[PDB]
Amino acid sequence: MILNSFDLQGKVALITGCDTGLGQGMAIGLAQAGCDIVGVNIVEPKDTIEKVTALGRRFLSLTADMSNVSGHAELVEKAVAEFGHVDILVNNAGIIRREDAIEFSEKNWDDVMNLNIKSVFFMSQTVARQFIKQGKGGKIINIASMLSFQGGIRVPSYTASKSAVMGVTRLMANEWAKHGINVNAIAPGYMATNNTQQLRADEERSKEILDRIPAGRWGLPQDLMGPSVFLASSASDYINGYTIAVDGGWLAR
Amino acid sequence: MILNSFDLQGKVALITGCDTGLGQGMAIGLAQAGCDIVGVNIVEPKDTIEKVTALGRRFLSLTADMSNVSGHAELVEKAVAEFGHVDILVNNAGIIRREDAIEFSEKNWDDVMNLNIKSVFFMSQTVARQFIKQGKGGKIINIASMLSFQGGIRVPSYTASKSAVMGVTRLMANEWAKHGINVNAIAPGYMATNNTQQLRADEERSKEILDRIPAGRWGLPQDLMGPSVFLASSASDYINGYTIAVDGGWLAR
Amino acid sequence: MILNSFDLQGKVALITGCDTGLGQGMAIGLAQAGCDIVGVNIVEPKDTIEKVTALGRRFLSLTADMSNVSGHAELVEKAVAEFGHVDILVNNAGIIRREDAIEFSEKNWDDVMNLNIKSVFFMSQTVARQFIKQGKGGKIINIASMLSFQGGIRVPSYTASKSAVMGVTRLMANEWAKHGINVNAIAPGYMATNNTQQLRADEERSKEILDRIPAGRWGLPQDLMGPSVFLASSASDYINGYTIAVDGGWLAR
Amino acid sequence: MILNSFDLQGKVALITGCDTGLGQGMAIGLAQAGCDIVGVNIVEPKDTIEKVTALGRRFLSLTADMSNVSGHAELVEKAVAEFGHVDILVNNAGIIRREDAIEFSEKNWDDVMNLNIKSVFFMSQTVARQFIKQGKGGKIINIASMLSFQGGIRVPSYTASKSAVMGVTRLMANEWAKHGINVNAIAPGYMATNNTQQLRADEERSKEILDRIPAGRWGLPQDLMGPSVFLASSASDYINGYTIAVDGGWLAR
Repeated sequence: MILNSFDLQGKVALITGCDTGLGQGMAIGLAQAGCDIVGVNIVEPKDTIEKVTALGRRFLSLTADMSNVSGHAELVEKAVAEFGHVDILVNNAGIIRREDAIEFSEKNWDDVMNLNIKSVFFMSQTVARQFIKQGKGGKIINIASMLSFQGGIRVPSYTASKSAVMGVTRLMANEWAKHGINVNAIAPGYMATNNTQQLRADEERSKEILDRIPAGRWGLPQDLMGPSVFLASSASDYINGYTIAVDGGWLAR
Repeated sequence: MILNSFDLQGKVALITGCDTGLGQGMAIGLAQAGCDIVGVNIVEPKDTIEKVTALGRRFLSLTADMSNVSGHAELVEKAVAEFGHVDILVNNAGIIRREDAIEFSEKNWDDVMNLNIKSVFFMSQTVARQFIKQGKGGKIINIASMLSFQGGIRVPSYTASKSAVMGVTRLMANEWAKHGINVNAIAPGYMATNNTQQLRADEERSKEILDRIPAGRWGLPQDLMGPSVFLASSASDYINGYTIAVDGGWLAR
Repeated sequence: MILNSFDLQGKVALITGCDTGLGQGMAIGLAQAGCDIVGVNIVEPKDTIEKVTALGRRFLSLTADMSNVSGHAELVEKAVAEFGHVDILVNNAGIIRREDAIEFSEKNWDDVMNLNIKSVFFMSQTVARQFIKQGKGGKIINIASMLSFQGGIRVPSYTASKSAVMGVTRLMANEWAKHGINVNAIAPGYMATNNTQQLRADEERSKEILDRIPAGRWGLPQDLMGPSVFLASSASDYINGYTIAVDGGWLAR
Repeated sequence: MILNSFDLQGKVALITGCDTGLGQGMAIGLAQAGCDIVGVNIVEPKDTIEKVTALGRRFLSLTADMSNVSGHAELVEKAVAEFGHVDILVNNAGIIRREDAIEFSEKNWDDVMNLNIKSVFFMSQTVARQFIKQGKGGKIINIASMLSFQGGIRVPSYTASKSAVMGVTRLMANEWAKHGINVNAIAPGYMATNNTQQLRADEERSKEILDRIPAGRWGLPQDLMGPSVFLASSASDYINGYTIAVDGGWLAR
């Protein structure tokens, strides 16, 4: 019965960057679907912990800098120690730096690439090793962007990193699908989170964007709950290496 | 609670081409999720009806040639009369004609285009009118192909029609998303149905294709149940105009 | 010496719809590169004839409705009787019909599809047969659109046809590369022609679109001269089945 | 007269990595079209220098590690001193590291990303600054890959970097089009160079890839001469932010 395929009871999901915004939404969604949650954040995600534990699920809160690739194994080991296994990885921890491309600093390049693509590859590798050890497959959900498809402006390292995310998602699937590992990505559209706060404070810019969203509204963290559960579940077993836009029709227009 | 967002109880899904293979799978999946089913087929979908009614769901079987666009309004009227509303359309009715491109007949062009793209647009229009009347949104799921992305050989009208499907899915979303109508597409990979019967019976070709599917297996009708329920449900509300490959990694490789 | 590769001395190019706008530009550019031209038009291309003749090149002006696929063989026969051979085809003849998708008529569907995709496939076939008879390969250049990539609004049959063009270009290359035939496409951006007459008049819409073209200007027929000569020449021999956007950065933004 | 638009007489082109294979091919093609050449290489490009000077063009041979981004400014300063201006940049310097994704080392990540994407961005930035100082626009040609579109296997940092190249090409076009700068990319297919030596030695794998190239042949450095001249010339002025596959139909199949 197909509805059972979406049920994540007994599963363990590790989500990086789930104190706020989109990551918090995905953590709560996965928990509502039955997952126990391992968070990796720079600060204790108090609100997310409250919401997850209110569902009767467990939350293991790890505090770490995801850009430090030497630390990833330890994060996964803690998760495996508590729950016995890790089944789902959501590589949501990311940053953005805005600066004219002609002036763009090496720091704004390195900081963004280090987190948005390098740490994503290496955390995926770390968790995939654990999936292979367990022998029961696994799910990796990367977070792409509209700037995986379009160039944008003033964010060269962001566009580079997010375009790279879409590419490496393909390669990871190619190599690991044979182990029952599904590596896919979600490309959120224009979502009303802290990352579009400047844009939305400008009435004229805000309307310019909104009028180009067919759905006629901004995305919210809630909009990623269903897509993330879907991609984390057996309901999407023959989807692999693919980026799904959750954009209210942005790319369609 | 997100699992409720996948639940299609109380919904009515109209699926064209559901006597066999992929269409049969999607109809059964939708029924398993709670949908009553309206079928449109050239012949009685006897097995599909048995399976749907075994779930305790209703099945209205309409017999018609989907290529006859003047007949669509009546099909939808009959669906609406029987159930009170139609909530989901799956445009699966399709054919393929194989012939060297240099020799390709006008018949093998027209027959494929009339069904695979023309009737898809006009049936979508017909149902969209009903969605707008009802005022509770709606879902359209078109069926794309790997040949929406790649050219293939000996099937010009199929490649044309399925590439067109991907495009027109975008435009339908652009115009109708404001009414809470989601128009998306599923692009199946190489699936174990009658359409690949000759390919799968040739062990050389078969192995050559399988070796380029990361999943290392053919797709099955059951692999479309989850994705179709997802795209027919509230769990995908902010996905619009988009084509999701269900291909075992084919496009990623 | 690489500049010799762009030289089309002694070539014969058949361009459909070259009385004005983009088709006129491409015909003139092909003529400047050394081509004699065969035009196929609904109205006599008087201006194009003058400009091609002024270069010292020959222009055979054929008059026909390109949607009539039964007439294609004759058109190529006429070209071969006059010039002895055909080396290059540009499938530029096309139309657009604007009407709300929910209201879209069968007429506005059929008229656009018959010309923009059906006649393109069948003319390509007809010329390909001639290329094969001659035994020295050939070039086909189809005309895609930004609406091969994006959905747009109020033009379902145009989006369908132009998306189909991009796809069928791939299949033609796959099947006919073995006959030494290159089949590629040009996707013009927003070009200043009769098509964008409404848009460019509307001052508010015009500014809104121009501000989203990185080049900051509308495209011109002149902008397709270089690209069409490139794709018609030996300088692009290892490009096949591919669509090249000539769009001032539209898709990049 | 359109053939004059391909002529690069009086132009200066800086090509990184042009001692062998594809980079050599593009340097020679640009020189054949009229360009004086500035090379940046690890080793002295003896054969390339001989071939460029034999055409009667100048070759300034600079020796540097392109990954050292602090060194870029001086490289461009020397080019500007020696020729008075730089008009064209080809970012060809790159590497590849093959290792199973599950074992992939940090070194094999960093070395590839540092050269293939980081240095490409910063060298582009460095030259763009000079294009702006000069006030006469400029051309940048980046080198993408089939692995900008597909995932491949055992080369996660290569796929990441080349996917990033395709993305950042879009952003560079968006931001720098206002300075009269075109930024585009060439995606070579499977080319017979050092980089495909092993593949082409193994006759089983060699044939099966060859069978999936519609052209029926490996690409060669000479295949990039025409497309690079085209993208370096006024003939491609309304092309910006776009990637052109030179792949014998690989992506089409």
